[PDB]
Amino acid sequence: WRVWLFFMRGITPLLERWLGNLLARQFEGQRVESHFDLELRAAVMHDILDMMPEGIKQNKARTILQHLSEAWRCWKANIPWKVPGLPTPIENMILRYVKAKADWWTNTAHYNRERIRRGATVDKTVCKKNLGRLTRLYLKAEQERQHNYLKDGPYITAEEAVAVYTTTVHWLESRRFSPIPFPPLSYKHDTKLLILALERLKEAYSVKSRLNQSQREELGLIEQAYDNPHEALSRIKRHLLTQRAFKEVGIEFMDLYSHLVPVYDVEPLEKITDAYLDQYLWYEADKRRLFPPWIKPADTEPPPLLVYKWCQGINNLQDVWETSEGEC
Amino acid sequence: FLGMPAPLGYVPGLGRGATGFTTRSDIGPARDAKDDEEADAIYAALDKRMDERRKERREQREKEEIEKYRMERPKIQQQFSDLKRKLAEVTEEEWLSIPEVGDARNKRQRNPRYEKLTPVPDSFFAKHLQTGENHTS
Amino acid sequence: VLKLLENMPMPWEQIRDVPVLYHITGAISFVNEIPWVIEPVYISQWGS
Amino acid sequence: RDRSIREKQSDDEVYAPGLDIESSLKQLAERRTDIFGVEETAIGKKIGPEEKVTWDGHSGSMARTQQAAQANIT
Amino acid sequence: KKKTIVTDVFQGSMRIFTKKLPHPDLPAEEKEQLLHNDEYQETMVESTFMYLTLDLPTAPLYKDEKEQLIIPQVPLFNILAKFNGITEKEYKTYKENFLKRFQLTKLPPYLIFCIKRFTKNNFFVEKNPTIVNFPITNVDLREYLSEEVQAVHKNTTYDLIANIVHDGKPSEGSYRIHVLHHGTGKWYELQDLQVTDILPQMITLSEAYIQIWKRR
Amino acid sequence: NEVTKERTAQCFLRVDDESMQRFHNRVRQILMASGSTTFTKIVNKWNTALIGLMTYFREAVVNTQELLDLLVKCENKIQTRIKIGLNSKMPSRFPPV
Amino acid sequence: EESMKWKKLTNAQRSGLNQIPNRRFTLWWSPTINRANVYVGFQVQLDL
Amino acid sequence: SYMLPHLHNGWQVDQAILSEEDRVVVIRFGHDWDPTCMKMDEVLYSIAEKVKNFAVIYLVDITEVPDFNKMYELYDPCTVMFFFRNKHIMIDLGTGNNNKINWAMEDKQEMVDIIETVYRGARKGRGLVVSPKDYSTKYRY
Amino acid sequence: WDRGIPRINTLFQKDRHTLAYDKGWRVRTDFKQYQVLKQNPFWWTHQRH
Amino acid sequence: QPVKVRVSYQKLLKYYVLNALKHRPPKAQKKRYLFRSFKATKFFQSTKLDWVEVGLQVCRQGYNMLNLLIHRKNLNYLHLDYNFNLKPVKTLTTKERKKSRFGNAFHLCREVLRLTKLVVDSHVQYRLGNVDAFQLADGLQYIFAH
RNA sequence: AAGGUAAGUAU
Repeated sequence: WRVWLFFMRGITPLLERWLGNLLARQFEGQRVESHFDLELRAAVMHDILDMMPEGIKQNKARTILQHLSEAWRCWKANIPWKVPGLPTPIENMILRYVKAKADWWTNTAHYNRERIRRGATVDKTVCKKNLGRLTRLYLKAEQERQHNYLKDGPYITAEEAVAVYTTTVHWLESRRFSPIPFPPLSYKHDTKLLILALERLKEAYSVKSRLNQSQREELGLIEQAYDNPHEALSRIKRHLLTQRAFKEVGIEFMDLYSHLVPVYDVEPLEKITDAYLDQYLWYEADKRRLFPPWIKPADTEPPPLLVYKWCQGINNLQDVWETSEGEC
Repeated sequence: FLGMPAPLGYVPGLGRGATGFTTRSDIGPARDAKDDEEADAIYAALDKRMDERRKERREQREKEEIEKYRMERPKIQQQFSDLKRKLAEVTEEEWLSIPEVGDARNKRQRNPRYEKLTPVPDSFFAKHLQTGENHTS
Repeated sequence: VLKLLENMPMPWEQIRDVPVLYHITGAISFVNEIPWVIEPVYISQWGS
Repeated sequence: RDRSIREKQSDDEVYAPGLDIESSLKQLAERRTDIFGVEETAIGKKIGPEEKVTWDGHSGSMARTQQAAQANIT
Repeated sequence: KKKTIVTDVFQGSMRIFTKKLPHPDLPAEEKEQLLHNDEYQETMVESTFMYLTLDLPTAPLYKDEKEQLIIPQVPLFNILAKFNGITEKEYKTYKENFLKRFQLTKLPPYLIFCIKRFTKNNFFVEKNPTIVNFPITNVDLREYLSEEVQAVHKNTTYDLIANIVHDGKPSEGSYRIHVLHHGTGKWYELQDLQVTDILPQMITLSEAYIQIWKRR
Repeated sequence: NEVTKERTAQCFLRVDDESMQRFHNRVRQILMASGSTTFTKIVNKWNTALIGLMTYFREAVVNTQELLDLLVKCENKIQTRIKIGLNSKMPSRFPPV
Repeated sequence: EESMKWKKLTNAQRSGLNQIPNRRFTLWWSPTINRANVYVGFQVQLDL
Repeated sequence: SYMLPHLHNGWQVDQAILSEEDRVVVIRFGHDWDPTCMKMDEVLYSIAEKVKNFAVIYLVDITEVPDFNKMYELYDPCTVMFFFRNKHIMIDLGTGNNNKINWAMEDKQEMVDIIETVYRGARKGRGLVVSPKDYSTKYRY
Repeated sequence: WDRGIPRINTLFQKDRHTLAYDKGWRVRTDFKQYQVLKQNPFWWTHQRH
Repeated sequence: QPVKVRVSYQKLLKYYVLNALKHRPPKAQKKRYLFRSFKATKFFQSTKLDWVEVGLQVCRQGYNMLNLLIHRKNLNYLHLDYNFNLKPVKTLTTKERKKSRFGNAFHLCREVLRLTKLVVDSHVQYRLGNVDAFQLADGLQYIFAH
C-alpha cells in the first residue's frame, strides 16, 4: 500500500498535466548540428538589413545572402574571395561571419567524426556530410603542407640524402644489380605485359554494373589497346620517353568509419601507361633480385602464411627459448 | 493574393471544401456540439497559485545560470555588435554599389546533360565464362 | 486517487469517517485529510 | 530569344521580396532572444478578450462555425 | 612594498579612457541624451602593468589573389598602435560594448611585450600565426607617450634582449627562446638542452609570443 | 623445431582489435547504405564480408570470443534490417528459412 | 524491369524501381511471412 | 525561413491552395523560431528553386494563423503538407500519420523525391502516394 | 585438387601462361584500395593466382 | 531460506541504499497548500463521509471522467466498463481503430483508476458482509502484491 | 500506446 502511494505521489503531476492540457479549451503540443549555422546566418542577415537604409534598397537584401553564401563557399573551396565593389564594413562583417561559421564547421566535423569512430549510431546523410567536411579539412591541410614544402624547400638535408644514396649504391653494388632498361621495341614480353595491364584495368568492371560515360570511355580505350596492341605499345613508349606533364587526377576518400583512405581517379589514357609500367617494373624486379626476401607480400605467402612462417622462424632460431644466462 | 486582408465574416475552413483528419483522440480540443469565462480564470489562478511555491526561487536561479552561460558563450548578435555599429558609415550610393553574385562554373558543370547508363559489354560475360575452363594437362 | 488510498481504513477499523472536500457539481471528491498516526501506537497496532 | 524572354516574363517569384525578408527576420528576432536582443526569455516567448473561432473540419459544425464567424463582426 | 625589484624593473604606468558604448538599438535622440547623462562618457583611470599585451590582427582567412597562401604579417608599430589617444578598441562584452583607448604614462626600464596568441573562439582555442615585423636594434616610443610625460621620460628607445616563440598548434606546442648575449651582442637560441647560434636577423622571422626589451 | 622435430613452443592466435573494428564498420556501412536496396544485395554484401573475414583468419576467430559476439550481432542487425524492410512492425517468431 | 535500367528515370522514379525484386521475394515467402504465429495482432482481409 | 513566401491569415492560405492548378502547394505549418522548423525551412529554401516547375512553397505561422490547427491537427513543432487542385494529398510515409510530414528532413534530395511523387500521384488523380522512402526507421546505424 | 595454398586448380588454369608474367600481384591487390572506391574483403589474395 | 527470498533481501537493500544515497535535502518553498485554495473558491464544499462512500464516489467520478475522455471526438465505438476495461463495442474497422488511439498516459490513468476501483470494491464487499475482515486484509495484500 | 488509414467518384 505504501509502495503504491509512493508511486502515486510521483505519477500525479504527469497525469494532472496530461489531463489539464487535454480537456481544456485550447490544446498545446538532429537540431544540435543544424543550429549554429542557421542562427548565425539569420543574425548576420538581420544585422545587415537593419543597418541597411532599405527604404530605397530592399532588393539588395537577397543579394546580401548570396554574398554570405559565396564567401562561405570560397572558404570551403579554399579559393580567394575578394569582392571589389563590396564596402569595407560589409566585407568585414561577412568575414567575421565566415570565421565564426568556419570555427563551428571545423568543431562540428571533428565532433561528428569522433562520434562515428567511437560507434555512435548515426544516419547515412550525416555520414556523407561529415565525410565531405573531413575531405575539405584534409585537403586544406594538404594544401598548407604542400605550400610549406614549396616555400621551405626540401626537408632532407644534403648530408642525409648523400648518406641514404650512398647506402643504396653500396647495397646495389654488393648484390650486383643491373639497372632495369627501357622496354625495347622488340621486347619478348611487350604484349604479355600489356594484356596483363589491361586485364587489371578491366577488373574494376568484372562485376556487372551500369556503365557511365567515363567508365565506358575507359573500356573503349582498353578495347582499342587490345585490338591494336602495337599502336598502344608505341603510345606507351612515347609517353614514357617524352611525357612529363599530366592532367589533374581526382581525389575521393573511402570512409572506413575509423579513418579516411584516399582514392585517386587518373585519366584512363594515362592509366594504361601506368599499368603497363607497373607490370613491366615488377616483372623486371622479379627477374632480377631487386627486392630481398624480407619485403612483403612476396606473392608466395599469404599474410596468414606469412605469420605462420614468421612464428616458425622464431621457434627455429638457435636456443631462442633460453634464459639461463639472462639472454632475452 | 499576398498582402491582402481576409474578408470579414470568412471561415478559413469553408469556401474551400477542406476536411480535417484525426490520427488519434489524444490530440486536439474535444469536439463541441458568461458563466464560463469567469470559471476558467478561477482554475487558472489556482494553477498559478500552486506554481507560486518556488516560482521566484527557480526563475532567479535560471537567471544566474543564463548570466553564467553568457559570460563564457556570448550571444551571436553581440558578437557582431561592433561590426553592426560600423555599418553606419556606408552611404546610400555605396549600398547601391553592392554587386550581384554570379557563378564561375560553366554550362557543362551547372546544367550537365543526362549521363546515360549503358550495359556492360557482352565480352565481359564471355571473359568471365572463359575462366573456369581448365586444361586437361 | 492519492488522497483516499492513503486514508485507507486499517484492519482494526470497521468504519472510518473522513473529511471530504467535494466539488459543488459532483465532479470530484478529495479526502481532505492526512493519515497522521503516532508511530509507537501504529507499530503496536500492526504487531497486534 | 523570343521564347527565352516569353518564359522569363511569366516566371513567378520563388522567394520573398526584400520587405518580406526584412519583416520575417525582425519577427524571428523578436522571438529568438537567445540570439538577438539583450534579455533572454525562452525560445518562443516574445518578452525581453477575443479568441478566434475556427472550424474543426466537420460537416456537422459548418453552420455553427459560419454563424459564429458572422456573429463576430462588429 | 610599493617598490620591489619587480616594480622598478618591469612595472610601468598606463592610463585608460573607458567610454561606455550605447546599445545600437536605441533612438538617435535617446542615444545622445544617454551620452549626455554622464553614464556613457569617458572615465580616465590610471593603472600599473607588469607587461604590455599586444593584440594581433585576425588571420586573412583567404588566399591572396596573386600569391596564394601568403603568410600574414604585421609591422610592430601597427600592433603598437594601441596605447594612444587617437586609436580606440571596441571591447565587446556579453552585457555591453566599451570604448577603451589607452595612453602610456611611465615606461619601465625593462618592457615586456606579450603578444596575444591562443585566443579562445566560440568553439575552441586557436593561435594567430601572424608574423610580427619588428626591429631588433633601435625603436622609439616617444610617439606612444602623452605630452605631459614625454618630458619626464627622456629615453624611449628599447632593444630586444629576449624573445619567446611558440612552434606548433595550441594543442601541443614547443616554447623556444632567443636570448641576446649582453656582453658580446650575439643571439643564441636554446630549446631546453639544444643550443644553437641563430643570426640576429633571423630572430624577427618567428611567431613571437613574449619579448623583453631594454631601454639602456 | 625443424631440427629436433619435437614440441618446443606454442602459438596462440587472436583477431586484432583493429580487424574487428574494420569488420564492424564494414557491416555498419553495409547496413546504413541499404535504404532503397534489395534484400539480395544486402545479404550478398554481408556474405562477402563474412566469408572474407572467416577465410582470412580461419583460426583466430575461435580464440577471439569478442569476435563471435560481434559476428552474431552483425548477423542479427542484417536480419532485423530485412525484417523491417518486409514490415515496419517487427515479427515475434520470424523463421530462419 | 530490366529495360528500365536505362531510360532516363528520375532519382525518385529509379529508387522505387530498385525495390521491385523485394516485391517478388515477399511473394515467394508469403505463406510464411504472412502468418499469425510470426505477426501477432489483428488481421485485415483484402477487399476482393 | 525568411526567404520563402509567408501567408499571414487563413484566407491567404485558402487562396494559395486554390490558386495553383498545375503545381503542388507545399505549406509548412510551424514557427520561424522553432529549430525543427528552421531545419525544414532551410531544406525547403535549398530546394525552392529546383521544384519551381511543379511545386510552390509557402510558410504559415500557426500562432499567427491558428485557423487550421483544429482540422489539420497542427500541434507538432513542424508540419509539411501538400495540396493539389484544392485537395489535401496523403503520403504513405510509414510513420503512421499519412496526412503530413511532421519532422525535419536533413537531405534535400528526399524532399524533392517526396514532392515529385506527390505531383505524379496527384496528377494521376490519386489522393494517396507511397513515398519512395519508408520512414518507419531513421536508418541510423 | 583443392588442397595446396597455390591450389592445384591453378596449374590447370587456361590462362596459366600469362599469369606467369604477373609479378607483384599481391602488393598490387593490396594497393588497389587507393584506386577503387570499394573495400575488397579478399585484399590478401587473388583467385586466379 | 530459499534463493528467491534471499535475492528479495538483496534487492530491497539495493533500493534502500539507492534511496539513501541519491537523496538531496528538500528545496525551500513558500508553502502553498492545495485543498485550502479549493475551498477558498466557491466551487467546493466540505463535509464528513464514510471512507467507503468516498471511495465509491471517486470511482464513479473517475469513470465519468474517463468516459468523457473516451467520447472526446464523438466516437462511440469504444466502451469503458465499470471495471475500467476498454473494449470496442463491435468489430471496428481499421480506420476507426486508428481514430480511437490513446497514449500511454490515458491507459495509465485507466489502470490506476482500476486499482482504486479494486480497492474500493474489496472494502465494499467487506462492508456488505460478503467477506471477513481477515479476508479483506488478505485481499488487500494480494491486490498490492499483484 | 503506436510505427497496420487503399484512394476514387455519387447521393
